[PDB]
Amino acid sequence: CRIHEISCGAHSTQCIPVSWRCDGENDCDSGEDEENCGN
Amino acid sequence: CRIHEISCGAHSTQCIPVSWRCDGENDCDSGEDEENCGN
Amino acid sequence: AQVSRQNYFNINYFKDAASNGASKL
Amino acid sequence: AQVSRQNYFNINYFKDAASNGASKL
Amino acid sequence: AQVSRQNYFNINYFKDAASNGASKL
Amino acid sequence: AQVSRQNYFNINYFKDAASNGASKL
Amino acid sequence: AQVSRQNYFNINYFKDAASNGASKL
Amino acid sequence: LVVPNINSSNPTTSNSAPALDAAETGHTSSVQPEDVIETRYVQTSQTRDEMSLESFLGRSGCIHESKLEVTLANYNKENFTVWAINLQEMAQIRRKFELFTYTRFDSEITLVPCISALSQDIGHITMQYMYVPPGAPVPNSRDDYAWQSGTNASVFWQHGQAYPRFSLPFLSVASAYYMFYDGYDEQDQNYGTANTNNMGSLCSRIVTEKHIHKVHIMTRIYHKAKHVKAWCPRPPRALEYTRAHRTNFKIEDRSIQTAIVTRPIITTA
Amino acid sequence: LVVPNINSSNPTTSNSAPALDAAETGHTSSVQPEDVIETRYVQTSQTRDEMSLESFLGRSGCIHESKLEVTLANYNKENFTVWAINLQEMAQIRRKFELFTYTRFDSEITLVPCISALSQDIGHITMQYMYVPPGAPVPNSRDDYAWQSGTNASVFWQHGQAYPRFSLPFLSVASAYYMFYDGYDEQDQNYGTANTNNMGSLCSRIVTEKHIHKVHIMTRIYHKAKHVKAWCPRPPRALEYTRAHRTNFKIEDRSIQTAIVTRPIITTA
Amino acid sequence: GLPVFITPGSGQFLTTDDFQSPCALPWYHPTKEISIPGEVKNLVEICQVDSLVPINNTDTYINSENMYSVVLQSSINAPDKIFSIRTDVASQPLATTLIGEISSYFTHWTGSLRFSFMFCGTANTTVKLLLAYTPPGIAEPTTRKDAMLGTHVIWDVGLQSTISMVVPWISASHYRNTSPGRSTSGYITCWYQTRLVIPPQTPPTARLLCFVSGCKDFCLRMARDTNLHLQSGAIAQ
Amino acid sequence: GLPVFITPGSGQFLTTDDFQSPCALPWYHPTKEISIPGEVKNLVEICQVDSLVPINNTDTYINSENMYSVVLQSSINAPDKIFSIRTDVASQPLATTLIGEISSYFTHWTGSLRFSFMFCGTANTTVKLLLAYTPPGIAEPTTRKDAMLGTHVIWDVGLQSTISMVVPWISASHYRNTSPGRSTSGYITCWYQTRLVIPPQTPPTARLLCFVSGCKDFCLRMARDTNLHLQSGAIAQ
Amino acid sequence: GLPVFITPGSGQFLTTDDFQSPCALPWYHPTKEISIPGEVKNLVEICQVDSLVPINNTDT
Amino acid sequence: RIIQITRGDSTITSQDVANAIVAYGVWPHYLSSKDASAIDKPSQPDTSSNRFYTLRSVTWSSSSKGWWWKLPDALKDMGIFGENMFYHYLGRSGYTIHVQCNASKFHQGTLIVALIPEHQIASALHGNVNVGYNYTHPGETGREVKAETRLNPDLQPTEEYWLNFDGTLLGNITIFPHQFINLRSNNSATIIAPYVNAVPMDSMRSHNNWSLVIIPICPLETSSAINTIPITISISPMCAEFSGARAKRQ
Ligand SMILES: CCCCCCCCCCCC(=O)O
Ligand SMILES: CCCCCCCCCCCC(=O)O
Ligand SMILES: [Ca+2]
Ligand SMILES: [Ca+2]
Repeated sequence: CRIHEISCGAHSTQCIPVSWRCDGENDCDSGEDEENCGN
Repeated sequence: CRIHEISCGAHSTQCIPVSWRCDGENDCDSGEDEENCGN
Repeated sequence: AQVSRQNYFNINYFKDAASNGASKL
Repeated sequence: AQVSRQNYFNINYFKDAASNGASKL
Repeated sequence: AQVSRQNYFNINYFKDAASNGASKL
Repeated sequence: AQVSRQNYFNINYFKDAASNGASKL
Repeated sequence: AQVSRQNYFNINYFKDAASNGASKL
Repeated sequence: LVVPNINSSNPTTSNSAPALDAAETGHTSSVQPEDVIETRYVQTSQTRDEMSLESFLGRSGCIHESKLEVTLANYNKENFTVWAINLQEMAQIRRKFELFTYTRFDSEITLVPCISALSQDIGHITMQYMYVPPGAPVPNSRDDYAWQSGTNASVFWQHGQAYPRFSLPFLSVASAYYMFYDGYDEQDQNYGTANTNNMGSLCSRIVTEKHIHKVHIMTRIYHKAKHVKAWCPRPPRALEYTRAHRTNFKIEDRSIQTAIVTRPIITTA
Repeated sequence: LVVPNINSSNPTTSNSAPALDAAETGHTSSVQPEDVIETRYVQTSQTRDEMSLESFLGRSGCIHESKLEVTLANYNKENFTVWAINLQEMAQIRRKFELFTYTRFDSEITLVPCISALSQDIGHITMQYMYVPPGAPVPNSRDDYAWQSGTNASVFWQHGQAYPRFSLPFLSVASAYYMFYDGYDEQDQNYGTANTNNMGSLCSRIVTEKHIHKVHIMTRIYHKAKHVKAWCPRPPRALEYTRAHRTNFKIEDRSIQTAIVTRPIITTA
Repeated sequence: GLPVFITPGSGQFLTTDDFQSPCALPWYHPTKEISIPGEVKNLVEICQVDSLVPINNTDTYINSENMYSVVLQSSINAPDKIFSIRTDVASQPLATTLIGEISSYFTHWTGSLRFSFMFCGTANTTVKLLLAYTPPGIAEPTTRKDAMLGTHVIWDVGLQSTISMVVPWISASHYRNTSPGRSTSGYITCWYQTRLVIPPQTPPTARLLCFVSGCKDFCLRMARDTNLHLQSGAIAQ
Repeated sequence: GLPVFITPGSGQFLTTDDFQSPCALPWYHPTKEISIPGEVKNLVEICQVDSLVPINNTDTYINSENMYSVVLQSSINAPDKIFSIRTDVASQPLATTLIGEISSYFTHWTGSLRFSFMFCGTANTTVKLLLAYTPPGIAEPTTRKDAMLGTHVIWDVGLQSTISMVVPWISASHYRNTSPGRSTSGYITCWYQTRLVIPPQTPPTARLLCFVSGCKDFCLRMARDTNLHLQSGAIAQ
Repeated sequence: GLPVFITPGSGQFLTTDDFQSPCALPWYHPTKEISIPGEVKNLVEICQVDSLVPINNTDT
Repeated sequence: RIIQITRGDSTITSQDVANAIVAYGVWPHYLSSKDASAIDKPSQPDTSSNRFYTLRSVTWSSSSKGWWWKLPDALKDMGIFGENMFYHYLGRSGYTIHVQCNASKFHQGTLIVALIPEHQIASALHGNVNVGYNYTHPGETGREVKAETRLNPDLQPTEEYWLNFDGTLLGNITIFPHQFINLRSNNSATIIAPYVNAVPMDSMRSHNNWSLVIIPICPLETSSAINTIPITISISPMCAEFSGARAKRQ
């Protein structure tokens, strides 16, 4: 669950690719994939 | 049987890609592909 | 067999009730 | 039914007015 | 030739016994 | 309509002159 | 035209000798 | 199927009043244009063909969206779905049929697969859909024997194959499907259409053996009704649907909202 | 194919007792509703069409899953499979046919290829399936001459081609297939259906010449029976199947497990 | 193989198509149909039924029966307007009614409408109203005169509580849109011809209901999705 | 090329379809069929056969014949229940029987059932039982009275060992589900009408078997996969 | 399945073709046609009409 | 303008009415030899059941909002019809419903009497909640529109009359068999209904084919001393049939 691409914003469960990283849609269950963005 | 991707958890026979590395399913005959994981 | 509407042919190619097209009125 | 032009067959396979091919004259 | 069930056409397009569809009763 | 050569069927499915297959002799 | 074997239809769609299916006996 | 025409009328001045009646009866006062206005003579063309039941429910709509997420690792232990069959899950449709108390008909089911790619390539995907009737064994692993389907009806779809489709005869053990149902269980429980409309379940499972690409399969389900009949019309629905097989409508901290618009005053619309 | 109707009956009080009989005979006491209860008169519609043999075994099911693993290196020396033909390998199906002693029928075989990708791309795959009758030469290398198939029947499948399928006439050198067989060899050995049901073998082999992608081909095999007849029904199976062409059931350190559920007491079910 | 030719449109999936399709349940035998009273064959059967009109749709009454009736005063001595509404079947407030809702399922309509009124005051209470329909092409009528110059009916309450009147179909084209824009099909104003009147010891007010239905005339066409009902976010199973 | 048009559903593979398909063995000539006694044309032929009911399914007897018979006592002087079972053909313990197992291959059923009983005690042993069927919609009967108020049969053992009785098909709908849920098709309780009785010098107990079969009535539909048999992990070749 | 054979040209889209095609509005009933004076059946009808010629086409 | 109905040993009359309406236009009748499934001789109690049973009057006031009873049930205690109902599993019947309610030339109000097939109410709560058997089987009493909290109340049907208790709008209620009682005109309604349901016969206990509903669409106003009149309901089954006879259930 790495390979430098796919990676959930969570310590466990599965993994979500880089395309949904701070995009506005919530993908990983924890909701951390969208936490502390806005740069 | 390398090319930085495919590689059996065995000294001989064929080779199994990286996708079945400590995944829960046993792919290489030796069973070493699933030996000493849980990090 | 072929008919008139609101001519054309149409036989049911299928061996079963349901497979048929829409009903008439 | 089949006709002459400027022979050949042609029945309308569709149950509706519009689906038909081009008109005649 | 076409029949009634539980009408429709059906001829066997194949030259052999087995190729035919399901039997009747 | 179907004929003999050097039997078989063949109607022109198209509404136009040119679309037809090869001529006869 | 359709026949019996070891019924079914079969006309030759092709304008030539060779194109035909297998012979009879 | 035609509509009558409108006949020319003339200035009556009779002792009989057809306009005047009494709705208390429960009948719809049968008065026609002519009776109330020196009218013309018209040869109406209009046709009610379209308004036939067969033309109404005669259109295919969606009833379910089954999303399946493929998971490399434990392949054979997941990557499969299940579904309680029913129309109750998709407003559009549901609202219509829920326009009559009872209905009878055959169905045309049509599938629509969509493979959302997650790796750079998709490879070769192949799905399977099995219809498991109530009583039949439900699958429990992408590799359960049930998928052998020695008798259940399954349909296979692979990538690049046109949408599959099939027809279904009127199921049920009754004369018609229950759209509503003021009754209970043999154990006085479960008030609702749920009490009956048990058609079994629909399952899928990716067939392609263990592989390399993570992907998402989204198969939508469409349904058209054929050869129809329906009884006892009911008033149409008015509020968003909340749950299957139940009429309930009150929602978590939100007003009861209809579709009736409001106005300032009634002497101006 | 219809079912008789139920006639109205009346309060008998006769000297003859049709209810009373004797099962020792081996006959199924022919008593009907009417004879035992002032009954109504019903015009039954019910039909047994579906319960016909042709409707039963008339459904396609799976009988075999042939997994082939491609191996770059020694290409022409492997990458091919073999298979002892028979229905004995897949419960679902087997259980059914094993419902009669003898059966006769033609078969509709249907294939289902699945290419599990192992490299980033698949390229262009092309399989071949040859039917090798008992006596014919078996292949021994992805490049054996046998695959020329000057007479055997082979069917080719390439990627993106719809599932292949073909029909098969009732084989065997008898009047019907043996579902069971209390007999032996000419060398008093091999007690079992294995003694006869030798239909030959089914082989495949990837055709596409030496290439670049490691991949897995998984071809499942489905079979529907047509034009059927069957004799001497037998009681159905009760325990998991263990081995082909044998009835055996005892399994390695595990109880004899049926399907009969147990209860606490018989005066409450 | 019979030489064939593929066609533009092939293999597509059309929600409204109509084709044959193998069956998944060969030899199944539908349960025999039976005697179910009150059948239905054509939606029009419904539109021909009187449904009540939510005349009083002010933020005030909005979610109670009171929205369905109107109030008449014994203290109004003069040509006063009482209420009015647009005609266009799928308009407000008609849209929520039987006929309405259904019309809302199509695009084009045509026919005459049947408006009925029922007076609910006391048995000794009497009045004389004036239901009027003013043909589109102008503006809502402000005075009685201005109103009655069109199609109308002087209804006198007496014994029979009801009275139905009709809104002739009077359009330019043969059909009209279910969902109008800025366009209209006229309005139905209602006025005091005389005055509500009562004896001594009686409620000075009376209720007035209103129903609507289509005539032998009426008819729809062009199947489309209703707008009077939505689904925002999934439904629980 | 004859202009054609592709259809929604094309190229799919349906396990239940029914189409023609070229043959791989052209000119093959099936071996001539012959005279095989006892043929079969329709599954119903079977359901019409009496199979034994595993009445006694207690963890005790569970894997021996003794599960197939019941025991009657010469020491019970009173209206005592003996045994009972649900009716629903595919229920317990019926499911394991001929008819049962097969019913388990479909989804819907309908018809009357034929229950037969055979007494096995001594030739001088005599009794009088009471087989009874209590229509669903209630609960298993606890007393004899409560039971016999339904369809029943006072069977007296004498010479003919057997006695068949019937469970009329008495449902709301025309068909019922093979696999029930919490629902039922009634129960068959069985009681002591009189009392088992014997002379001096005889076994104080007697066996009672039970068979079941369908009537001319009976019938199934909706092909589905049996649930009374599985396959966990491959089979050896 | 009736044995068929695909044809060179199949599945193409020709702007001038002429084929049948399912309808998206089953059971629709066109508005009845009526008496519209001055109809047209063939373009030639027009060419037979005198139109004025821009003889004097100088930049002026 | 008058009327006289007879059933069993009972007879209703009404000096002033709106000529009775027949449910979906199909007079009641017994079960066709061609439809039935029940394969046993049905019992037809006749005059001892197909009679007129009168309920328990409820009171209408300047503030009542509605009421409703479900059918069968409501009758579950009314003699033989009642008994039979429980002694058997299956039952079938159609009835005649006469709703009476006199007043005076010096009142005003209007009730909507509607008979509804398969009336599935909705509980008045959010989330997975259903309705409790006990609450949809009141009995000859009925269920009134009371606004003031209940018990183990999450199994309670809503109290939103104006939505017909189900997500539809009163005002389209007319789509069902119904009459109107408008004090200034009539003084009684009458509905005759056949057996409607998708099967020959059903269980009298576990299901109510119908459901009577009464809603004051028009405030009961008056200046007289009596400002509260009662509303009574009388019902009579027709062509009663029972099957699968066994013990009486509780
Ligand atoms: C295999 C595809 C499943 C489609 C099943 C259609 C059945 C509709 C029956 C209506 C039951 C209900 O009220 O929800
Ligand atoms: C080429 C495809 C092979 C399919 C062969 C079907 C033959 C079935 C004969 C039954 C023998 C047995 O008892 O297992
Ligand atoms: Ca995201
Ligand atoms: Ca592994």
